[PDB]
Amino acid sequence: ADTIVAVELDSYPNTDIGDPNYPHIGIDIKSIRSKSTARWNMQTGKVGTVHISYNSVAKRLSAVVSYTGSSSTTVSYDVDLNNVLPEWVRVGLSATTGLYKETNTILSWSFTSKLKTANSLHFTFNQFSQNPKDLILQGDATTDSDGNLELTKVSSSGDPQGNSVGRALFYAPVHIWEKSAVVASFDATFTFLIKSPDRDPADGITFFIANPDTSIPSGSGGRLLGLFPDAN
Amino acid sequence: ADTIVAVELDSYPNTDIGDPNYPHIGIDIKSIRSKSTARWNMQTGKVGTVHISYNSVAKRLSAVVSYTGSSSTTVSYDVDLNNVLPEWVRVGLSATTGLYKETNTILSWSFTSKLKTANSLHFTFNQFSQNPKDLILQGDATTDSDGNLELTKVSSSGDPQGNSVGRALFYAPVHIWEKSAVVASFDATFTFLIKSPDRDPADGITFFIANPDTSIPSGSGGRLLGLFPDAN
Amino acid sequence: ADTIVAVELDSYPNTDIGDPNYPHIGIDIKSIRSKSTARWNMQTGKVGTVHISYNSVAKRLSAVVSYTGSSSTTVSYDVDLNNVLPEWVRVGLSATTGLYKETNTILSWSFTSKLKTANSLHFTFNQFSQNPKDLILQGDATTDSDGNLELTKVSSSGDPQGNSVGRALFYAPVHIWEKSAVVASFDATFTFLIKSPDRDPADGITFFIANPDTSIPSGSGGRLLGLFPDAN
Amino acid sequence: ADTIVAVELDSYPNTDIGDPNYPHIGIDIKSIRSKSTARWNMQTGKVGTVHISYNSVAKRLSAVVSYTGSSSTTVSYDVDLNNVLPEWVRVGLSATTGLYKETNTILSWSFTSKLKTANSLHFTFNQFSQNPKDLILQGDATTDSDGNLELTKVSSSGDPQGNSVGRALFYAPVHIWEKSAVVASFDATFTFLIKSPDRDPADGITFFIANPDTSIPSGSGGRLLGLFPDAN
Ligand SMILES: [Ca+2]
Ligand SMILES: [Ca+2]
Ligand SMILES: [Ca+2]
Ligand SMILES: [Ca+2]
Ligand SMILES: [Mn+2]
Ligand SMILES: [Mn+2]
Ligand SMILES: [Mn+2]
Ligand SMILES: [Mn+2]
Repeated sequence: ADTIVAVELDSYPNTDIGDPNYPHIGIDIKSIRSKSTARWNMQTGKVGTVHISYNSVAKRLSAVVSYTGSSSTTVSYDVDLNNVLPEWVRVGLSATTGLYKETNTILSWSFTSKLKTANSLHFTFNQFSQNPKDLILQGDATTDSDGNLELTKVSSSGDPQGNSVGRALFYAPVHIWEKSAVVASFDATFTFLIKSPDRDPADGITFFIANPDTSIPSGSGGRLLGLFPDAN
Repeated sequence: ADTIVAVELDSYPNTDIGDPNYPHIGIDIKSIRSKSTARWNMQTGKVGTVHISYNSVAKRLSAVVSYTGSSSTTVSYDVDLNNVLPEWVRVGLSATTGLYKETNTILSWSFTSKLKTANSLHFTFNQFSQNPKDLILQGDATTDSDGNLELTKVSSSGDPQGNSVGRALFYAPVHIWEKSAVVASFDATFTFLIKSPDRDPADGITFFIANPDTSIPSGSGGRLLGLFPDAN
Repeated sequence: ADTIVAVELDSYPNTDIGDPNYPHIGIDIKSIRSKSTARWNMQTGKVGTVHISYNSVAKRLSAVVSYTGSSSTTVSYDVDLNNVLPEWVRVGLSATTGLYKETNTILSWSFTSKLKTANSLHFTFNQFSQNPKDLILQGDATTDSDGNLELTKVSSSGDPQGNSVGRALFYAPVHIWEKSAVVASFDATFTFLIKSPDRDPADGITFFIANPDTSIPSGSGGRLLGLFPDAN
Repeated sequence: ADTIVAVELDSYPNTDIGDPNYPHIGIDIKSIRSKSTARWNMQTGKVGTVHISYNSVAKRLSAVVSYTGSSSTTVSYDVDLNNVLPEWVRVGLSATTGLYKETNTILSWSFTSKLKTANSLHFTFNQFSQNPKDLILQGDATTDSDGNLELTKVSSSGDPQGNSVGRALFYAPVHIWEKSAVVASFDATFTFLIKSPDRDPADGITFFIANPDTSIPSGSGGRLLGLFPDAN
């Protein structure tokens, strides 16, 4: 299958597949069952920001999610990503809706990769354009007239549709390690707007890192965040 | 055909196609016949650096080439690149050898694009890896065991071959304008090592900007720098 | 006196000192009497953005001012700033009110300087803190509880006071040229919020570059933008 | 006294003050007695590179030192620097010689600080100029005709002098935390050239972070790296 590293913002607790019993952020290493989680005071209708970082000396993947005027949620996991991921990857965003639903609106996304053997890649998208040729849009992901990326289906009136799955991948492969590297790092930031008519919105949004040829696995909708074919 | 904007470092004067009678740098707008040139005191066997910039408010494309301990050469051309190039492009490097020849060794290459509607793309390659998945290598272009990019053919003993043509394009398309942009800019830097057994090395090296689907035109070897199918 | 290069956003036309008869942006080289102006459709109560750039090869200082949903204003002036400014400078923002007045609220400010002999300096302030130790606040300039920089006096109810003058300078000197430079460039961005009770707000806001020891000249209030001791 | 966080490159083992019995790199938190060390295969006469990073979510300060063709040395220490350092700091480099000596030549230094409440500061010095107005040079630190920073005394023939102490601080204070920060990070890189006539060169080189008003403590020469007044 694919090889996935993800930071999930998991709005829907699926205790049946190992979620804790609250919305949470999680570090996912080759499984939906997060290796580390933290409770997330999800706020619908408010714009949130997520920052993710890692460097290969610290071997600590971390993420922080916050909204204006609120406490941040943090999560960290000790991991050498070179033992998990291939040396060339694609970076992406994923989101899913299920029976319950939510918008998974990305307003901005930026990413920096460094590889000192200092090789680097940086992109920053604040306005997504109507046909973004440096993104590979998969499933239901589209950009809208407001210049936002809609990971999952929303109606023209701005209402989220159920059972949607969408991903956006930066077009260029990212070099995250190599045999002569002294140190590799990456940082990602996105802002996101989750709105929902539902008391329990579902399912979540991720930033992820995959084999470059990654595509939405069959059976990966809802709780699997468009990342994993099963909940192992 | 393709649409090309290039900064050439033209080592070989081909007065028959409008070159001035000396090595020169040039700004090429949809033609090998540079819209502006400056005389270049080409130094073989020394590492040189080229910096190219443009922003859409100034509407002035410029370049500077220097070596340590030497005078720099500068060239500028007033041009609104949105009247020349499509809004999505690829950026690349090209080089050619002819009957006379030279290495067209790139040691480092970096590029930054900005589009404020602040969207950006930045890459920097200081060590080119043995299979660079974020470059599209065309013609004879390869990376070598020293972690350099060889635009044109060199033997294992490091001797340049004649009648070579090679290009390297950054894999991701670059968004250089759009209908809602307030200002777009880009900057590129490369370092290069031209060595030659010849008293008149040929042919030259370029940084270029093209339609994303660009490929080496038929008939584009030698003086045409792997950019143009003819010398119109 | 000081040596000043500025981009003015001049809201108040003072035809008596050479202003054109409308709000305008201007490039000021050692004089309030702009070397180049463009008409500015000033919009009070809307957040605007200014981008300024220059590089030493192009020798073209330019600026663009825009608001969301509106046309941008651009201005350019051909100038070699090394013939104007010393090699070490400070960068700053200035603003003034007169009998008529306006807020000169800066919400964000960023600046990048490059000097390839690639030496660089970059700062970005999105939230100004209550005591910003990397700024030299002069005259009435203060930061407020919203994390904005108030160049000129505003009451706690948010009303602009008249006859105010304030400047904010980045604490560290900036190296903009030197004897061995091949190319020097800089870019600045700020966002600003000008609100006014007045049908003709006054006086304006600038980004400026000065001798490092610059201070508000005596007699520099109002139309002189806290930059110049007179209108020569 | 001062408050110091440092990454030391400690060439001289002073087992009497807690050094391990080999050259080593170390993370120093308010004491010369490193909280974490790693053995360093110091190579004199070869240019080395050090990268240091930290972010406040991971709470892990790390460093890596390498030379071309050699193994890197890494060291990490878990620490929340906001519990150690004040919110405003200066960043600097220090080096000392003793009875035994070494050059402490810095060829390049760069630093990036981020504070997302995304405020940032970045500098990069590849060529140090003859009078660097954005550095505060303390003790014997000077820049030389090659455009390098000599932290400790070297003769015009390039021979290191003994019992030297010098530091270079970036002129502007750096904001590393504040009450509303969601995440703060920093990265530093320097390259360095340690040459010595001695079989056991002394004493070492550091990157450090201090209260902004930091100055070379009395009694801080040699093993104390110009950082600490004693070896507690
Ligand atoms: Ca879930
Ligand atoms: Ca030619
Ligand atoms: Ca005026
Ligand atoms: Ca020691
Ligand atoms: Mn989960
Ligand atoms: Mn030519
Ligand atoms: Mn004016
Ligand atoms: Mn030690």
